[PDB]
Amino acid sequence: SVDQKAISTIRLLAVDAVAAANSGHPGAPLGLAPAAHAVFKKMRFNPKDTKWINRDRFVLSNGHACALLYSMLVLYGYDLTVEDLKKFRQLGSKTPGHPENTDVPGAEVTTGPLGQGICNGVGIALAQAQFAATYNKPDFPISDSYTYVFLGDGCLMEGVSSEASSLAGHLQLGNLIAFWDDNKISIDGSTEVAFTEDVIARYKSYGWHIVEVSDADTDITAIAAAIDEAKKVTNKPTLVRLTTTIGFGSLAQGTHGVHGAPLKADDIKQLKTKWGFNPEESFAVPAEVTASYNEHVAENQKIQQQWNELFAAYKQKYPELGAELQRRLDGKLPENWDKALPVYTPADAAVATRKLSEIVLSKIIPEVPEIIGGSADLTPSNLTKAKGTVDFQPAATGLGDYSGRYIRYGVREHAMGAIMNGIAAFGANYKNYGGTFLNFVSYAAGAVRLSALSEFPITWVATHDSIGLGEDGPTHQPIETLAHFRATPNISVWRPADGNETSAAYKSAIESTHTPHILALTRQNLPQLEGSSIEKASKGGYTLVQQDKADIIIVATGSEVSLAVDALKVLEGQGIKAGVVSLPDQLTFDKQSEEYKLSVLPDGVPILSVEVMSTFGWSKYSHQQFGLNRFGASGKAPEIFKLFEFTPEGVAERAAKTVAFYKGKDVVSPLRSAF
Amino acid sequence: SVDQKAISTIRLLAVDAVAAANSGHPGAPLGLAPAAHAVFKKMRFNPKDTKWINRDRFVLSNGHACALLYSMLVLYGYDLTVEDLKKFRQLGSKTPGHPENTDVPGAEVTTGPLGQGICNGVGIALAQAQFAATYNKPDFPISDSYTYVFLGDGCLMEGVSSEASSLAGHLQLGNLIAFWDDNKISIDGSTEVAFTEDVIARYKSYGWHIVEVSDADTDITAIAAAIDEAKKVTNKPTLVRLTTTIGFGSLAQGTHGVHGAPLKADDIKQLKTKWGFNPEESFAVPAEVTASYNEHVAENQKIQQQWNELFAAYKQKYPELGAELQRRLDGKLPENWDKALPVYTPADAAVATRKLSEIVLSKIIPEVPEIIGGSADLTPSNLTKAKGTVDFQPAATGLGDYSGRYIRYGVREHAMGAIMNGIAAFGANYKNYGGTFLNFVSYAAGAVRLSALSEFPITWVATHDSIGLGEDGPTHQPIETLAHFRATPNISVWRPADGNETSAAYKSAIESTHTPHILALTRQNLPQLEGSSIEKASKGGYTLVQQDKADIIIVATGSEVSLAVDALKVLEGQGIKAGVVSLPDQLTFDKQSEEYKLSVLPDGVPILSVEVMSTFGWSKYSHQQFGLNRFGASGKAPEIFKLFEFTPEGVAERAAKTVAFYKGKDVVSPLRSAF
Ligand SMILES: CC1=C(CCOP(=O)(O)OP(=O)(O)O)SCN1Cc1cnc(C)nc1N
Ligand SMILES: CC1=C(CCOP(=O)(O)OP(=O)(O)O)SCN1Cc1cnc(C)nc1N
Ligand SMILES: [Ca+2]
Ligand SMILES: [Ca+2]
Repeated sequence: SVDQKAISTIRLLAVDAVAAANSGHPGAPLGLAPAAHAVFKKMRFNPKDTKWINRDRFVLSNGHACALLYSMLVLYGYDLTVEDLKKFRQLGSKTPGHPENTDVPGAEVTTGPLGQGICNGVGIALAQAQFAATYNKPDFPISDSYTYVFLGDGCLMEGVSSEASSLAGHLQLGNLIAFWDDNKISIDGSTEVAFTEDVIARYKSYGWHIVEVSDADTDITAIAAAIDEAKKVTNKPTLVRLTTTIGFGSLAQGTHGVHGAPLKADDIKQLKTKWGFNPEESFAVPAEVTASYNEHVAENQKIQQQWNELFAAYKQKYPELGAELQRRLDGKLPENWDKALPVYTPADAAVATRKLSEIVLSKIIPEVPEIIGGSADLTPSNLTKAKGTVDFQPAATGLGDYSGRYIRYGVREHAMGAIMNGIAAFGANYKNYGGTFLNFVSYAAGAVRLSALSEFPITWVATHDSIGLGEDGPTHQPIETLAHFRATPNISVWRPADGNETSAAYKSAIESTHTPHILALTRQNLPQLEGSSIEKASKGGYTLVQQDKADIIIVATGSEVSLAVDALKVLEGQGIKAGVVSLPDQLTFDKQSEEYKLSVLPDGVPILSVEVMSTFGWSKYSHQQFGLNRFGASGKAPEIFKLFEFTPEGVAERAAKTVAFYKGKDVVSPLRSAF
Repeated sequence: SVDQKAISTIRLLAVDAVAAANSGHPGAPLGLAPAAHAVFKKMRFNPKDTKWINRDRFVLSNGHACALLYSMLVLYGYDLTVEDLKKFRQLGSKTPGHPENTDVPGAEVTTGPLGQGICNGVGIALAQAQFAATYNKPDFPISDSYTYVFLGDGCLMEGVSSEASSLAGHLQLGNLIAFWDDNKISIDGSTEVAFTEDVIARYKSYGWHIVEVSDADTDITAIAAAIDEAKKVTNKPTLVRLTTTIGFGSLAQGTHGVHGAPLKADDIKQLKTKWGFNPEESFAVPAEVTASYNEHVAENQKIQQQWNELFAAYKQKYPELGAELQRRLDGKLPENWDKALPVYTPADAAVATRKLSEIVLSKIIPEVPEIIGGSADLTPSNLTKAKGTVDFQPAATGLGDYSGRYIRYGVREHAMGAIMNGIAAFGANYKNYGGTFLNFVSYAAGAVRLSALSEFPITWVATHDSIGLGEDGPTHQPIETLAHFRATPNISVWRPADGNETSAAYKSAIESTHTPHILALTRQNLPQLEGSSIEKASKGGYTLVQQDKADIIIVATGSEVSLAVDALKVLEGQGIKAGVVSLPDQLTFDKQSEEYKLSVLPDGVPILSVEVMSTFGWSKYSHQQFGLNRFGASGKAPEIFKLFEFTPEGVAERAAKTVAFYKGKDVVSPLRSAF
């Protein structure tokens, strides 16, 4: 039949792509082609408009199987061709070895690191529910789309997927439909060696609905029926168990050897002949398959055409909501939204930057509807909920509503990170955030790195940033954390010193379209600085205290800027004139012009950095570094700072030693380099 | 009764400790005191010999509840006193705000980061099973101890605990007994807001046995009976559901407010009076409680005395095994074990360092019985299993035996990391390792940092270290990873360049007693270097190519050392004389004498670093840095190196620019500093 021919075409495109690269993963594509065919036939999408906001979304969580995804996208006429498939896994191609949303049209998210995609799917579904609750009206189903996720055994073993699946069940996300490739094989062989749990019983315990498809190698009727069944269960996410043979059709089907290496040439020949293809031909696309797939595309395009008319009618009936929705789909924030950002003067009281963050959120959440966010069980510590907002919960619980704006993630940092990526991936200008203690952002490193690679404007509200947290001690006190994330490409790591800098950090985080943000915030109170402003802090680094005859410049961040200012006073009593630079975000600073950067970190003067964390990275900006390269301590915070000599006198001593060390030496800016 | 008085004493010590610090967590200690009393009465331990190898182990996974643990240790006469409790959470005390195994006698592991302790308990239990299978004989139950773990809702939400619990169920670890503090409260309030899964059904799906104690606020008879029941189930780990009231007895019991802040003074008074204590007194220890606890200690000490006689008789009957066991309990490796390390010459073939690692393991596993390890579903890629070894599995599966040495962790990096910490914590000189791709060590950052803080000699076999892996692309290619772990205190991060350096890295990793190791290993082949040896590489950094008239020194690691040597040849054609330094472990190098380090990185010569990852950290050792500070690419590895100019010519160009940049400048070693 044409459906059978389509499945064979998908299988053989994937195998031929792996063969041409002599690299990649044929097994799961062979096993999942029937399901992919069935799911894409149920999905609404436009290959010519990948951003249609009411499309169904597909996520390949088992991203190594991407030859399957690329084959689907090619067959459906996305901006990806057979010539691109021939360049699978080749430098510079549109068909990289794992899917990248920045590079591959129709890849919603970046997968490959196992467990992430299913969590991203939870976030897409969460966003869809919130979006629909915000905009839909009687006779106006602006948003009614589904989220389809493929995942394998590896994703089910990764703890991040358990976190997200527990939360998705709690949140009753009935438009999420996930499909487990139950093939009983991973890299180490049979799942009997390491993965013998009753997966189905576990998913029932989370509150998911289950459909089992015992013969998913062939039974596309049952796969389609499973989707129909899942759509009837509106208050539970559904897991469809697809019992498949890895590498179905290969001589090596059902073995670990078919997971991750190209098939033998003779194996590919026998696949082709028994499915009615020419064993001498590669990359075959039967025109009847193209015709069948084009019929579905044409129907989907008529659905989108009707949606556009629905949206036009919505703007007539609901002019305010319609204009808001249009602005969001255009990727634009509200005009002058940033006038809501709080501004401080040096006469204002000292405030912890976690509390300054609460105040910012309180002012901007009512002004910017596309802001939603939550905390990983640290709401009263991170200060991430604006008073007067409701939680995102299914109304059936009585605890919130899907129109709510505040997410109770529970103690689930990694899934929070990956869910945030999915919310961003949904689109509609969502600017979403997640709170935890800075030291436990590290639990979510897998997802954070993907925020950076995927270019998603997510925000971590990362409080309790240092030894300044005090008594909880070294298991809670960051040392390496900022260095880790600053060393990752494309992460803005803001460590604001005061009220104006905290507003600048949020301005950056909310305006972002391609760069994730981490806001490192204090437990403890900090003074409002003389010389700070949103304008200057928006440059990422700026001269706080200018000293034209400086013997030294002290560059600092966060809580250490006030320390530097106090050290300047001690140094004056010692006959040493210092300037102070505040460097609230190294990435933003780096992106400024060379002339601007040199105005902050000039030639001809020694520069000392001060930050109560690792010294890694700081030589970009300084000649000498005063940091903390050992673990912390459990005690009252001021006593810890004294122990480690992060005091005005301790900074002054090191500044005086720095001046002495460069006496008689020629000093050029740390910004200079040989290449 | 005396038991009731003991429970009250525990509760009030914990509350008084929090009160004195005006900081910490009274709620879970109040709720868990009955269970703690009951469990410690069942446990075999010697407060005067915390390292008795056949002790039962206790782990407080909900480490914020540590005032409870400290109270137990004080009451039982560990090397921790009431005067230490009065210094809870104070700088320098033996009672830090979360338990630290390095500082607290009777703390087996370091907890506080949620989810870790239960996984550590899985590792202690895994080690006990392996140890017993190795040494026990008829009439000689050398090892028969249990592992008791307390955990809360937060631990159950963290994905790492799901990973470890799935694996523990698979491994049929019947000597593991965990207790869930089912109090329905976390920081954000009721668990109804975020954690509504059926925990018990989930644990049944993993293959755990369940006992439910409905009234764990009072029913110590039922808690004791639950332990007895768990001990009868020898082929399943057991979860005991302790239904408790958080803060039991407080005016604020059953609320989130009692989780994490000191009680009000009037609340403490009413607690005391209704439990028969003096409300004017703090830190009371009724002598009848001390007497009762001392009786149990005395009985346990007689059990250990008998165990010592059993061990003496074992050495008579099984002289070889007995001597091996004695050596392990003394903390000593086999005499001359390192003679098994492979040695290479420059005439030997090129080999990938992952394959060199396989060869090392093949030689040393038969020589050092305390080496065990595994991989997170990457055994045929990491090359972590020695041929001829058997997997650690319950014999009932037919897939291995508890005497086995190779662990199939599944796709569970984070739990693997925390399980490794538990295996190390068991003691008996275990030197254990875990394989994954370097980029996915980051999934386990929570546990890795705790390896460093806990001073455990665990080893990550972290292959596929760079863009050298090729086609899998940027989701798999480390950039920030080495900088992250090098910036963490107390992590040795070895990146060996060749066969001799790989043997040095293993010598360090296996000899370690207080420092975790990460071995960053290649997919791709590397040549054997002229000038390498185990002896020189053991210094962490060494001069590979000495050039007395050097215009520049190139410092490199791993795959980039051979690149530097090839660049030296290009530079000679340009009239530039270079030396080469290999820096296989920065931490080991840093620990060498100042004179040794200056002999490697002298004054008076520009130094360029080359490593195909982040430049962070490298200014410790170099004036200029050639690294990769952007994400990678999917393609054949040699083409990626060419794209980024990590070629002999590209390195030479940057070296020549470095020489030019320092013309007419005075250059001192990067090792010099002002303070
Ligand atoms: C183990 C591993 C794989 C097996 C999956 O096993 P599976 O899901 O059951 O896939 P399959 O049925 O065999 O096609 S892929 C890649 N990899 C390394 C890998 C490890 N860890 C992380 C976080 N991401 C990865 N990418
Ligand atoms: C959320 C959080 C806590 C609530 C636990 O909730 P729980 O386990 O149910 O504890 P409880 O019954 O209330 O005493 S403690 C500390 N903390 C921050 C915290 C967050 N993430 C990690 C990895 N470790 C932590 N330490
Ligand atoms: Ca599988
Ligand atoms: Ca709880």
